[PDB]
Amino acid sequence: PTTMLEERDNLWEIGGPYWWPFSSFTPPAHLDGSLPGDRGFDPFSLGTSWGQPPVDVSDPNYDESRLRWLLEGELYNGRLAMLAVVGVLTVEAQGKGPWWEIPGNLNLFGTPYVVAVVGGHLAFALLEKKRLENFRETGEAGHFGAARFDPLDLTEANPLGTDYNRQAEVRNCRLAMLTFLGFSVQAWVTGKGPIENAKDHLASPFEANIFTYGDRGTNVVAIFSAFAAVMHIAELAREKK
Amino acid sequence: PTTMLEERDNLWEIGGPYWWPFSSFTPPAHLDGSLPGDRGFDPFSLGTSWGQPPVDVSDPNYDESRLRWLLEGELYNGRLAMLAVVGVLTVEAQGKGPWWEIPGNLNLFGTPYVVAVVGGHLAFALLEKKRLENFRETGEAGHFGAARFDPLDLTEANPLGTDYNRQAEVRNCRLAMLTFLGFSVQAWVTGKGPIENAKDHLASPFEANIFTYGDRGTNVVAIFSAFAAVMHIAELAREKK
Ligand code: CLA
Ligand code: CLA
Ligand code: CLA
Ligand code: CLA
Ligand code: CLA
Ligand code: CLA
Ligand code: CLA
Ligand SMILES: CC1=C[C@@H](O)CC(C)(C)[C@H]1/C=C/C(C)=C/C=C/C(C)=C/C=C/C=C(C)/C=C/C=C(/C=C/C1=C(C)C[C@H](O)CC1(C)C)CO
Repeated sequence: PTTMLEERDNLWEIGGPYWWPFSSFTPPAHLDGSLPGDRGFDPFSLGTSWGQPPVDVSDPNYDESRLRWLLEGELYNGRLAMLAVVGVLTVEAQGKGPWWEIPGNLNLFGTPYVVAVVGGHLAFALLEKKRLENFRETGEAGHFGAARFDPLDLTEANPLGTDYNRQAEVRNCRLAMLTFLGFSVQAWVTGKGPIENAKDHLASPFEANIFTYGDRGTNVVAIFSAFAAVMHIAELAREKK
Repeated sequence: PTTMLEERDNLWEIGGPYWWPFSSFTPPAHLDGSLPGDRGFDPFSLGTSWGQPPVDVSDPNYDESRLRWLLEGELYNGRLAMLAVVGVLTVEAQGKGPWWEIPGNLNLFGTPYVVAVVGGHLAFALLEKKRLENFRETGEAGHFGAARFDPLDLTEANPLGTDYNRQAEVRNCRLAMLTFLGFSVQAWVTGKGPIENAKDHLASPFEANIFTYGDRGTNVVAIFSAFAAVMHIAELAREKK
């Protein structure tokens, strides 16, 4: 595949070339630097379980095919979030009201709904069939009728390195996913929009924060703090095998 | 590097050439006199953990590179505090009000804020890239476009010794850091300014002290006394391996 790296390197980010930037840390055995965006992040070992790739079973190098399937899933989920962020910023910040009420103001019912759903699913099923059918011969799955989709050959055309685009794409998509999670959770606690929250925070950043919106802003903090205290205990327990 | 010493010596200060000036004290194994400002101060052994230097991994002398990275961090943090102390004394003691309200009286909002932030970050990212890129070939990181930055060669031009400037710089920076911590905590308990506290203490030094400002002056003393009683018990426990 061309979705895998060519140099097997770890980039030096905020603290080190690994999350958890202390000296008592050994990266997980199945993460060795072969895929873009590697940092050894796996507190719950979901890379050795959690999925079944569409490959012939009992073929050697099957445990690696599962990480490639999960990477395909990660890229696919990020490529939609990067489009959704642009599509919500270019609408909510141009003329329109809350972005979470636009679909409910189309008045789609009866026959048009049915024909739209059926046609969209026909197209997506035809594309998905080809994706599944591509992954199985070559360990890669391009979305638009081709296994690789490089209409303009730019996968190695960046003047700062060979495998630079591959590392940039998996990181922009990774940032956009939790960007959109932020939009979805912000719209439910504050009631305002994205820009209307940034400006409120920049105006006076000591009452226009999360801790001043009532019970929801406390419930989210509680959930976040409880989930963040479990994946660190899990990592500490993992380091003792 | 030229940030390390040439003579491997310990200077004799307030009590001895070590903190904890008693006879039952052996310096930590990783602190041996090779860096400026050495005193064997390490109750919590943060010099063998806590960080990952940007060097090629598995290269010999990796445990020493981490102390050099932490020394780089110490010098970097001190060089900003020494500028901030001068910048707050030359403003608060010249004409202006509380120094912790100046940024809030610039009225920076909208486009100017965004362009200023983006430009500053562009410049700092360009400089930081060069710093990270310098540390990795030579174990040193100068901030201003050069690995060493000696426009006027004065690193060995002091008429009291060879490595005198190196020991003076790490100590002035070390004093300025807790100087500024004092300014920040003083402004929150007293409400006055820096000079307005020194003059109040010199006027009548038995009611213009920390113990007479209410509950905050007691909370700070309590926190200080609780943190000071933990790093001595830790040192005593360390001395018994
Ligand atoms: C409350 C829980 C919690 C906390 C406190 C942290 C804290 C941290 N995480 Mg995170 N993390 C958490 C939950 C949490 N994590 C969860 C739930 C997940 C699952 C998704 C992760 C997954 C995760 C990963 C995968 C990584 C981290 C990393 C980090 C570090 C960088 C954070 C960062 O970029 O800040 C944002 C900060 C900035 C963009 C710049 C900071 C500058 C600000 C604006 C002010 C100046 C800086 C500051 C003053 C300097 C120190 C001063 C201070 C000591 C007084 C940091 C120690 C990274 C790390 O440690 O890499 C080595 C990392 O790779 N975390
Ligand atoms: C759905 C998106 C998705 C998927 C499929 C993956 C998949 C992968 N990531 Mg992860 N990752 C993602 C999003 C995703 N990532 C995001 C958004 C971040 C930013 C925090 C990261 C950051 C990250 C790092 C730093 C690293 C990986 C790595 C990996 C690989 C490790 C194996 C693994 O855990 O796979 C299984 C993963 C799943 C099956 C997804 C499980 C989703 C859970 C169950 C839902 C949790 C939802 C909850 C609301 C989260 C709240 C977070 C918020 C509070 C902060 C794998 C290819 C490692 C690697 O080597 O990559 C090449 C690696 O070093 N990822
Ligand atoms: C997947 C994300 C997503 C989703 C679900 C929607 C959904 C919607 N958008 Mg769209 N939109 C998106 C992304 C998205 N948008 C993007 C990326 C942009 C920036 C160009 C916009 C800009 C935009 C505007 C300006 C408006 C909408 C509006 C709408 C609504 C009516 C449909 C319409 O007029 O579309 C029009 C959308 C477009 C002309 C751009 C579509 C871009 C597609 C989805 C990106 C993917 C293209 C694909 C990969 C190309 C394949 C090429 C290959 C075969 C070679 C609808 C709820 C209208 C609205 O808000 O009504 C109230 C409206 O005025 N959108
Ligand atoms: C993706 C990045 C992102 C950004 C830039 C912001 C920005 C903001 N959020 Mg947060 N937010 C995010 C994700 C993000 N959010 C996520 C993932 C969640 C779900 C847990 C929320 C849920 C949330 C709520 C419920 C509220 C905010 C609010 C705010 C504002 C005040 C800060 C605060 O209270 O943070 C709180 C942050 C958290 C609870 C969790 C940390 C969020 C991520 C993981 C930190 C990422 C750090 C990273 C270095 C930032 C990059 C910035 C980017 C420009 C490069 C501010 C505009 C408040 C607001 O609107 O005030 C007006 C508010 O009420 N956010
Ligand atoms: C409440 C807790 C506490 C106390 C009582 C002390 C006490 C001491 N520390 Mg400190 N220390 C503490 C917490 C504390 N430390 C903490 C939290 C840290 C972490 C940052 C350290 C880290 C630390 C280090 C790294 C070092 C010390 C050192 C010292 C000694 C010198 C202090 C000094 O310069 O005073 C200031 C005094 C003067 C500048 C001059 C004194 C003159 C005054 C004005 C009056 C006259 C002197 C006096 C009357 C003479 C004795 C008389 C008396 C017996 C009646 C002293 C025994 C040093 C040491 O022992 O070196 C051998 C040393 O190197 N400490
Ligand atoms: C951020 C600044 C900073 C940093 C990075 C370092 C780094 C270092 N110092 Mg330390 N040092 C500092 C400030 C700093 N120092 C200050 C301000 C003082 C004066 C009290 C000293 C005094 C001192 C001595 C006397 C010695 C060192 C030495 C060392 C080395 C020991 C290894 C170590 O612990 O590193 C790791 C350190 C860190 C990761 C910083 C941790 C910061 C903690 C977690 C925060 C505590 C904040 C809290 C509010 C403090 C309140 C104090 C107040 C109540 C008095 C290392 C290079 C030894 C050496 O050989 O130097 C060459 C040595 O002998 N330092
Ligand atoms: C890092 C510390 C720091 C910070 C954050 C600030 C911040 C500020 N200062 Mg400045 N200031 C500083 C240090 C600092 N100062 C120093 C060191 C001095 C002594 C010369 C002053 C003296 C000073 C005065 C007299 C005034 C301010 C004022 C201000 C405010 C408006 C900006 C301005 O007019 O700057 C003007 C600042 C300068 C002309 C001096 C800047 C010195 C820089 C920061 C030192 C570093 C230089 C750099 C290393 C050189 C690189 C060379 C290399 C390429 C070869 C602003 C909040 C104004 C104010 O209070 O308005 C209400 C104001 O009147 N400052
Ligand atoms: C927890 C854990 C354990 C470890 O072992 C490893 C690990 C990495 C798994 C780790 C963490 C995993 C994490 C944090 C994963 C997070 C995944 C996340 C947050 C994924 C988010 C995906 C979001 C997506 C697709 C969003 C799609 C949004 C769309 C929106 C569509 C819109 C709608 C509805 C109408 C609007 O008018 C217009 C528009 C906004 C476009 C649709 O266009």
